[PDB]
Amino acid sequence: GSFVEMVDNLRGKSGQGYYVEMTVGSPPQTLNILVDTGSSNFAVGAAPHPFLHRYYQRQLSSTYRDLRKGVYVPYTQGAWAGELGTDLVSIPHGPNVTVRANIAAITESDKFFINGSNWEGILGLAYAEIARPDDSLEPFFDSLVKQTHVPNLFSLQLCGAGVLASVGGSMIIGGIDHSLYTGSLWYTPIRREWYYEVIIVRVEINGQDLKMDCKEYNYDKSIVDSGTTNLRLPKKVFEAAVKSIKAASSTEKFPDGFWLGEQLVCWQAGTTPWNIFPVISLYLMGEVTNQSFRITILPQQYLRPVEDVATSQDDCYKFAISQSSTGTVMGAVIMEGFYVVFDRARKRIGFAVSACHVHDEFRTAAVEGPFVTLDMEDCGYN
Ligand SMILES: CC(=O)N[C@@H](Cc1cc(F)cc(F)c1)[C@H](O)CN[C@H]1C[C@H](C2CC2)Oc2ccc(CC(C)(C)C)cc21
Repeated sequence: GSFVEMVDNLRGKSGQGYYVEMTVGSPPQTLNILVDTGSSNFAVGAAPHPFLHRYYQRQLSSTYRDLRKGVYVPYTQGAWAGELGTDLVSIPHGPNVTVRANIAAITESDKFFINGSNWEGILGLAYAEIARPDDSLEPFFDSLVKQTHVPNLFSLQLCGAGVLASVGGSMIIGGIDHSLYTGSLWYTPIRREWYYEVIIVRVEINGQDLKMDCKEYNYDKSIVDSGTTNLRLPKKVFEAAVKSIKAASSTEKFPDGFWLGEQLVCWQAGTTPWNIFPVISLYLMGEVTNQSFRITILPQQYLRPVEDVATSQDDCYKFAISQSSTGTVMGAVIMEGFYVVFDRARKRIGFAVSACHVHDEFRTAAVEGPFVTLDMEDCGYN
Protein backbone atom coordinates (compact mmCIF):
# COMPACT_ATOMS: atom_id res chain seq x y z
CA GLY A 1 0.00 0.00 0.00
CA SER A 2 1.16 3.50 0.64
CA PHE A 3 3.48 3.42 3.57
CA VAL A 4 2.84 7.11 4.44
CA GLU A 5 2.29 6.18 8.12
CA MET A 6 5.79 4.69 8.48
CA VAL A 7 7.74 7.68 7.15
CA ASP A 8 10.00 9.21 9.77
CA ASN A 9 9.33 6.41 12.27
CA LEU A 10 13.06 6.16 13.19
CA ARG A 11 15.14 8.25 15.66
CA GLY A 12 18.64 8.15 17.14
CA LYS A 13 21.83 9.91 18.37
CA SER A 14 24.80 9.85 15.96
CA GLY A 15 26.96 6.68 16.42
CA GLN A 16 24.38 5.13 18.79
CA GLY A 17 22.16 3.37 16.18
CA TYR A 18 18.61 4.06 14.96
CA TYR A 19 15.56 2.96 16.92
CA VAL A 20 11.78 2.54 16.31
CA GLU A 21 9.00 2.66 18.94
CA MET A 22 7.49 -0.64 19.91
CA THR A 23 5.05 -1.94 22.49
CA VAL A 24 5.42 -5.15 24.38
CA GLY A 25 2.85 -6.92 26.61
CA SER A 26 -0.81 -6.53 27.73
CA PRO A 27 -1.41 -3.75 28.45
CA PRO A 28 1.26 -2.39 26.00
CA GLN A 29 4.48 -1.10 27.42
CA THR A 30 6.23 1.35 25.10
CA LEU A 31 9.99 1.05 24.48
CA ASN A 32 12.46 2.37 22.00
CA ILE A 33 14.12 -0.46 20.12
CA LEU A 34 17.42 -0.44 18.17
CA VAL A 35 16.98 -1.65 14.57
CA ASP A 36 19.71 -4.21 13.81
CA THR A 37 20.08 -5.98 10.41
CA GLY A 38 23.34 -7.41 11.92
CA SER A 39 21.77 -9.81 14.47
CA SER A 40 18.74 -11.96 15.01
CA ASN A 41 17.57 -11.60 18.58
CA PHE A 42 14.76 -9.31 19.81
CA ALA A 43 15.80 -8.32 23.31
CA VAL A 44 14.65 -5.63 25.78
CA GLY A 45 15.98 -4.31 29.09
CA ALA A 46 13.81 -5.95 31.78
CA ALA A 47 15.55 -4.95 35.01
CA PRO A 48 16.86 -1.60 36.27
CA HIS A 49 20.12 -0.40 34.79
CA PRO A 50 21.73 3.06 35.35
CA PHE A 51 21.51 3.90 31.60
CA LEU A 52 17.92 2.58 31.01
CA HIS A 53 15.06 5.17 31.34
CA ARG A 54 12.57 2.36 31.26
CA TYR A 55 12.50 -1.40 31.15
CA TYR A 56 10.03 -4.15 30.38
CA GLN A 57 7.96 -5.39 33.36
CA ARG A 58 6.97 -9.02 32.72
CA GLN A 59 4.77 -9.28 35.85
CA LEU A 60 2.61 -6.38 34.60
CA SER A 61 1.81 -8.24 31.37
CA SER A 62 -1.13 -10.64 31.35
CA THR A 63 0.24 -12.22 28.14
CA TYR A 64 3.91 -12.90 29.08
CA ARG A 65 4.96 -16.53 28.85
CA ASP A 66 8.26 -17.59 30.36
CA LEU A 67 10.10 -20.25 28.24
CA ARG A 68 12.18 -21.31 31.37
CA LYS A 69 15.56 -20.99 29.69
CA GLY A 70 18.23 -18.31 29.64
CA VAL A 71 20.22 -16.81 26.84
CA TYR A 72 23.44 -14.99 26.50
CA VAL A 73 24.32 -12.85 23.45
CA PRO A 74 27.75 -11.32 22.83
CA TYR A 75 28.17 -8.70 20.05
CA THR A 76 31.37 -7.07 18.82
CA GLN A 77 32.10 -5.58 22.25
CA GLY A 78 28.86 -5.40 24.20
CA ALA A 79 26.79 -8.36 25.54
CA TRP A 80 23.67 -9.21 27.54
CA ALA A 81 22.03 -12.17 29.29
CA GLY A 82 18.46 -12.73 30.19
CA GLU A 83 15.45 -15.01 30.40
CA LEU A 84 13.60 -16.00 27.20
CA GLY A 85 9.82 -15.64 26.90
CA THR A 86 7.12 -14.66 24.51
CA ASP A 87 4.66 -11.74 24.56
CA LEU A 88 2.49 -9.74 22.16
CA VAL A 89 4.41 -7.05 20.28
CA SER A 90 3.52 -4.32 17.86
CA ILE A 91 5.00 -1.33 16.09
CA PRO A 92 2.80 1.79 16.51
CA HIS A 93 4.21 3.55 13.34
CA GLY A 94 4.66 0.27 11.49
CA PRO A 95 1.89 -1.93 10.24
CA ASN A 96 -1.19 -2.01 12.44
CA VAL A 97 -0.69 -5.60 13.64
CA THR A 98 0.20 -7.49 16.83
CA VAL A 99 2.48 -10.59 16.82
CA ARG A 100 3.35 -13.15 19.44
CA ALA A 101 7.15 -13.01 19.39
CA ASN A 102 10.12 -14.36 21.25
CA ILE A 103 11.56 -11.80 23.69
CA ALA A 104 14.80 -11.97 25.59
CA ALA A 105 14.25 -10.24 28.92
CA ILE A 106 17.67 -8.59 29.55
CA THR A 107 18.47 -8.87 33.24
CA GLU A 108 22.20 -8.16 33.12
CA SER A 109 24.57 -6.63 30.58
CA ASP A 110 27.99 -5.40 29.79
CA LYS A 111 28.87 -2.41 27.57
CA PHE A 112 25.40 -2.75 25.90
CA PHE A 113 23.17 0.11 26.99
CA ILE A 114 24.67 3.55 26.29
CA ASN A 115 24.39 6.53 28.61
CA GLY A 116 21.73 9.07 27.26
CA SER A 117 20.76 6.72 24.51
CA ASN A 118 16.96 6.60 24.33
CA TRP A 119 16.71 3.01 23.32
CA GLU A 120 15.92 0.14 25.69
CA GLY A 121 16.18 -2.94 23.45
CA ILE A 122 17.30 -4.26 20.10
CA LEU A 123 15.50 -5.87 17.21
CA GLY A 124 17.70 -8.22 15.26
CA LEU A 125 16.25 -8.37 11.77
CA ALA A 126 18.62 -10.99 10.25
CA TYR A 127 18.00 -14.76 9.84
CA ALA A 128 17.40 -17.59 12.31
CA GLU A 129 20.78 -19.15 11.49
CA ILE A 130 22.59 -16.58 13.80
CA ALA A 131 20.01 -16.41 16.63
CA ARG A 132 21.05 -17.32 20.21
CA PRO A 133 20.81 -19.87 21.71
CA ASP A 134 20.37 -21.49 18.26
CA ASP A 135 18.25 -21.37 15.05
CA SER A 136 15.04 -22.74 16.62
CA LEU A 137 14.58 -19.30 18.21
CA GLU A 138 12.45 -17.73 15.55
CA PRO A 139 13.47 -14.04 14.91
CA PHE A 140 10.87 -11.26 15.29
CA PHE A 141 10.41 -10.62 11.57
CA ASP A 142 9.81 -14.33 10.78
CA SER A 143 7.05 -14.24 13.38
CA LEU A 144 5.54 -11.13 11.88
CA VAL A 145 5.45 -12.58 8.32
CA LYS A 146 4.12 -15.97 9.54
CA GLN A 147 1.34 -14.57 11.78
CA THR A 148 0.09 -11.37 10.06
CA HIS A 149 0.44 -11.69 6.39
CA VAL A 150 2.81 -8.92 5.55
CA PRO A 151 5.05 -9.30 2.53
CA ASN A 152 8.50 -10.69 3.42
CA LEU A 153 10.44 -7.47 2.91
CA PHE A 154 11.41 -4.33 4.79
CA SER A 155 13.42 -1.32 3.72
CA LEU A 156 15.51 1.22 5.61
CA GLN A 157 16.06 4.82 4.89
CA LEU A 158 18.65 6.11 7.32
CA CYS A 159 18.88 9.94 6.98
CA GLY A 160 21.86 10.90 9.18
CA ALA A 161 22.00 14.24 11.00
CA GLY A 162 19.22 16.77 10.20
CA VAL A 163 24.05 17.31 22.79
CA LEU A 164 25.18 14.79 20.14
CA ALA A 165 23.41 15.20 16.74
CA SER A 166 19.88 13.79 16.29
CA VAL A 167 19.27 11.41 13.42
CA GLY A 168 16.15 9.95 11.78
CA GLY A 169 14.76 8.04 8.86
CA SER A 170 12.13 5.43 8.09
CA MET A 171 11.67 1.71 8.30
CA ILE A 172 9.05 0.52 5.83
CA ILE A 173 7.86 -2.95 6.95
CA GLY A 174 6.25 -5.01 4.26
CA GLY A 175 7.13 -3.10 1.15
CA ILE A 176 8.98 -0.38 -0.73
CA ASP A 177 7.91 3.27 -0.50
CA HIS A 178 8.64 4.85 -3.83
CA SER A 179 8.69 8.41 -2.46
CA LEU A 180 11.73 7.73 -0.31
CA TYR A 181 14.19 7.25 -3.17
CA THR A 182 15.05 8.68 -6.57
CA GLY A 183 16.30 6.93 -9.71
CA SER A 184 16.66 3.18 -10.06
CA LEU A 185 16.93 0.56 -7.43
CA TRP A 186 19.75 -1.87 -8.03
CA TYR A 187 19.74 -5.35 -6.50
CA THR A 188 22.54 -7.40 -5.18
CA PRO A 189 21.99 -11.10 -4.27
CA ILE A 190 21.84 -12.07 -0.62
CA ARG A 191 24.61 -14.70 -0.87
CA ARG A 192 23.56 -16.72 2.11
CA GLU A 193 20.77 -16.18 4.55
CA TRP A 194 22.48 -15.69 7.93
CA TYR A 195 23.71 -12.07 8.20
CA TYR A 196 22.65 -10.12 5.15
CA GLU A 197 25.68 -11.29 3.20
CA VAL A 198 26.53 -9.73 -0.12
CA ILE A 199 29.47 -9.72 -2.55
CA ILE A 200 31.63 -6.73 -3.45
CA VAL A 201 33.34 -7.15 -6.85
CA ARG A 202 35.55 -4.03 -7.11
CA VAL A 203 36.51 -0.95 -5.00
CA GLU A 204 37.56 2.44 -6.46
CA ILE A 205 38.90 5.46 -4.65
CA ASN A 206 38.45 8.59 -6.74
CA GLY A 207 37.79 6.42 -9.86
CA GLN A 208 41.15 4.66 -9.21
CA ASP A 209 40.77 0.86 -8.78
CA LEU A 210 42.33 -0.66 -5.63
CA LYS A 211 43.47 -3.56 -7.88
CA MET A 212 43.11 -6.35 -5.34
CA ASP A 213 42.01 -9.89 -6.09
CA CYS A 214 38.27 -9.26 -5.45
CA LYS A 215 38.22 -12.11 -2.86
CA GLU A 216 39.98 -9.84 -0.42
CA TYR A 217 36.96 -7.48 -0.40
CA ASN A 218 34.71 -10.28 1.01
CA TYR A 219 37.22 -12.02 3.26
CA ASP A 220 35.72 -13.71 5.10
CA LYS A 221 32.27 -12.20 4.54
CA SER A 222 30.63 -8.83 3.74
CA ILE A 223 27.41 -7.83 5.40
CA VAL A 224 24.89 -4.94 5.41
CA ASP A 225 24.54 -4.00 9.06
CA SER A 226 22.36 -1.15 10.43
CA GLY A 227 23.61 -2.01 13.89
CA THR A 228 27.26 -1.10 13.21
CA THR A 229 28.25 2.52 12.61
CA ASN A 230 31.35 2.29 10.46
CA LEU A 231 32.48 0.99 7.21
CA ARG A 232 34.64 -1.92 8.41
CA LEU A 233 37.20 -3.42 6.05
CA PRO A 234 39.47 -6.55 6.29
CA LYS A 235 43.16 -5.72 7.19
CA LYS A 236 44.62 -5.58 3.64
CA VAL A 237 41.66 -3.67 2.15
CA PHE A 238 41.74 -1.21 4.98
CA GLU A 239 45.44 -0.42 4.54
CA ALA A 240 45.17 0.04 0.78
CA ALA A 241 42.13 2.28 1.17
CA VAL A 242 43.72 4.32 3.95
CA LYS A 243 46.80 4.74 1.70
CA SER A 244 44.66 5.88 -1.28
CA ILE A 245 42.78 8.46 0.87
CA LYS A 246 46.07 9.67 2.43
CA ALA A 247 47.54 10.33 -1.06
CA ALA A 248 44.48 12.06 -2.58
CA SER A 249 44.35 14.20 0.63
CA SER A 250 48.15 14.63 1.13
CA THR A 251 48.15 18.47 1.07
CA GLU A 252 47.21 18.35 4.81
CA LYS A 253 48.94 15.88 7.21
CA PHE A 254 46.99 14.06 10.01
CA PRO A 255 47.89 12.15 13.22
CA ASP A 256 48.40 8.32 13.21
CA GLY A 257 45.45 8.25 15.59
CA PHE A 258 43.02 10.01 13.25
CA TRP A 259 43.20 7.15 10.82
CA LEU A 260 42.89 4.64 13.74
CA GLY A 261 39.61 6.31 14.84
CA GLU A 262 41.33 7.45 18.03
CA GLN A 263 41.38 11.22 17.49
CA LEU A 264 39.26 13.86 15.85
CA VAL A 265 40.56 16.17 13.15
CA CYS A 266 39.13 19.65 13.65
CA TRP A 267 38.84 22.53 11.31
CA GLN A 268 37.84 26.09 12.02
CA ALA A 269 34.11 26.17 11.45
CA GLY A 270 32.99 26.26 7.81
CA THR A 271 36.58 25.53 6.65
CA THR A 272 36.20 21.68 6.24
CA PRO A 273 38.19 20.92 3.02
CA TRP A 274 35.74 18.32 1.68
CA ASN A 275 37.30 18.43 -1.78
CA ILE A 276 40.66 17.01 -0.81
CA PHE A 277 38.94 13.80 0.41
CA PRO A 278 38.07 11.27 -2.30
CA VAL A 279 34.79 9.52 -3.00
CA ILE A 280 34.74 5.72 -2.60
CA SER A 281 32.84 3.40 -4.96
CA LEU A 282 31.93 -0.10 -3.91
CA TYR A 283 30.72 -2.21 -6.81
CA LEU A 284 28.40 -4.95 -5.76
CA MET A 285 27.56 -8.14 -7.66
CA GLY A 286 24.40 -7.74 -9.80
CA GLU A 287 21.47 -10.09 -10.29
CA VAL A 288 22.32 -10.54 -13.98
CA THR A 289 25.35 -12.74 -14.48
CA ASN A 290 28.53 -10.72 -15.33
CA GLN A 291 26.81 -7.44 -14.19
CA SER A 292 27.62 -5.16 -11.28
CA PHE A 293 26.52 -1.71 -10.17
CA ARG A 294 28.20 0.63 -7.78
CA ILE A 295 27.35 2.79 -4.85
CA THR A 296 29.40 5.91 -4.20
CA ILE A 297 30.42 7.27 -0.83
CA LEU A 298 31.27 10.94 -0.18
CA PRO A 299 33.67 12.07 2.58
CA GLN A 300 30.61 13.66 4.25
CA GLN A 301 29.58 10.04 4.94
CA TYR A 302 32.93 8.57 6.06
CA LEU A 303 34.01 11.48 8.30
CA ARG A 304 31.52 11.52 11.17
CA PRO A 305 30.60 14.89 12.70
CA VAL A 306 31.47 14.70 16.38
CA GLU A 307 31.50 17.71 18.75
CA ASP A 308 34.06 18.99 21.23
CA VAL A 309 32.02 21.36 23.51
CA ALA A 310 35.35 23.03 24.60
CA THR A 311 36.89 24.33 21.34
CA SER A 312 33.22 25.06 20.65
CA GLN A 313 33.50 26.97 17.43
CA ASP A 314 35.34 24.34 15.25
CA ASP A 315 33.93 21.55 13.08
CA CYS A 316 35.39 18.19 14.22
CA TYR A 317 35.17 14.67 12.77
CA LYS A 318 36.12 11.11 13.44
CA PHE A 319 37.26 8.75 10.66
CA ALA A 320 34.38 6.22 10.25
CA ILE A 321 36.31 3.67 8.22
CA SER A 322 38.01 1.11 10.40
CA GLN A 323 39.86 -2.17 10.40
CA SER A 324 38.16 -5.61 10.66
CA SER A 325 39.41 -9.20 11.04
CA THR A 326 35.89 -10.64 10.62
CA GLY A 327 35.05 -9.30 7.12
CA THR A 328 33.50 -6.27 5.54
CA VAL A 329 30.69 -4.43 7.38
CA MET A 330 28.65 -2.00 5.38
CA GLY A 331 27.34 -0.13 8.40
CA ALA A 332 25.16 2.93 9.09
CA VAL A 333 27.75 5.27 7.51
CA ILE A 334 27.38 3.41 4.21
CA MET A 335 23.56 3.03 4.41
CA GLU A 336 22.86 6.76 5.25
CA GLY A 337 21.69 8.73 2.16
CA PHE A 338 20.61 5.47 0.49
CA TYR A 339 17.34 3.67 0.52
CA VAL A 340 18.05 0.03 1.30
CA VAL A 341 15.57 -2.79 0.55
CA PHE A 342 16.03 -6.07 2.41
CA ASP A 343 14.14 -8.08 -0.14
CA ARG A 344 14.00 -11.38 1.81
CA ALA A 345 11.28 -12.92 -0.41
CA ARG A 346 13.58 -12.71 -3.46
CA LYS A 347 16.94 -13.09 -1.62
CA ARG A 348 18.29 -9.71 -2.65
CA ILE A 349 19.21 -6.30 -1.26
CA GLY A 350 18.46 -3.18 -3.34
CA PHE A 351 19.97 0.26 -3.10
CA ALA A 352 18.73 3.58 -4.48
CA VAL A 353 19.64 7.18 -3.77
CA SER A 354 17.58 8.40 -0.84
CA ALA A 355 15.16 11.35 -0.83
CA CYS A 356 17.27 12.49 2.21
CA HIS A 357 20.82 12.32 0.73
CA VAL A 358 24.04 14.16 1.44
CA HIS A 359 24.81 16.31 -1.67
CA ASP A 360 27.83 18.56 -2.10
CA GLU A 361 28.24 21.60 -4.44
CA PHE A 362 30.34 19.48 -6.82
CA ARG A 363 29.79 15.80 -6.01
CA THR A 364 26.82 13.61 -5.31
CA ALA A 365 26.30 10.15 -3.76
CA ALA A 366 24.97 7.81 -6.48
CA VAL A 367 23.80 4.31 -7.34
CA GLU A 368 24.80 3.48 -10.90
CA GLY A 369 25.06 0.64 -13.41
CA PRO A 370 25.33 -1.77 -15.16
CA PHE A 371 29.07 -2.38 -15.47
CA VAL A 372 30.18 -5.61 -17.13
CA THR A 373 32.47 -7.95 -15.10
CA LEU A 374 33.73 -11.62 -14.88
CA ASP A 375 34.45 -14.27 -12.18
CA MET A 376 32.20 -12.36 -9.68
CA GLU A 377 31.10 -15.54 -7.83
CA ASP A 378 34.86 -16.11 -7.52
CA CYS A 379 34.84 -12.89 -5.28
CA GLY A 380 33.13 -14.95 -2.56
CA TYR A 381 35.20 -16.55 0.17
CA ASN A 382 35.15 -20.24 1.08
C1 LIG B 1 28.84 -2.78 16.99
C2 LIG B 1 27.94 -3.99 17.15
O1 LIG B 1 28.28 -5.03 17.73
N1 LIG B 1 26.70 -3.85 16.67
C3 LIG B 1 25.73 -4.88 16.91
C4 LIG B 1 24.41 -4.33 17.46
C5 LIG B 1 24.73 -3.58 18.77
C6 LIG B 1 24.45 -2.22 18.86
C7 LIG B 1 24.75 -1.49 20.01
F1 LIG B 1 24.49 -0.19 20.09
C8 LIG B 1 25.34 -2.12 21.08
C9 LIG B 1 25.63 -3.47 20.98
F2 LIG B 1 26.20 -4.02 22.04
C10 LIG B 1 25.31 -4.24 19.85
C11 LIG B 1 25.56 -5.61 15.58
O2 LIG B 1 24.51 -6.55 15.72
C12 LIG B 1 26.84 -6.25 15.09
N2 LIG B 1 26.53 -7.07 13.90
C13 LIG B 1 27.45 -8.13 13.56
C14 LIG B 1 28.69 -7.45 12.97
C15 LIG B 1 29.86 -8.40 12.82
C16 LIG B 1 29.65 -9.55 11.84
C17 LIG B 1 30.86 -10.48 11.78
C18 LIG B 1 30.67 -9.41 10.71
O3 LIG B 1 30.19 -8.90 14.10
C19 LIG B 1 29.26 -9.44 14.94
C20 LIG B 1 29.62 -10.31 16.03
C21 LIG B 1 28.56 -10.79 16.83
C22 LIG B 1 27.22 -10.46 16.55
C23 LIG B 1 26.01 -10.95 17.37
C24 LIG B 1 25.56 -12.39 17.11
C25 LIG B 1 26.72 -13.37 17.12
C26 LIG B 1 24.59 -12.80 18.24
C27 LIG B 1 24.90 -12.43 15.73
C28 LIG B 1 26.89 -9.59 15.53
C29 LIG B 1 27.84 -9.05 14.69
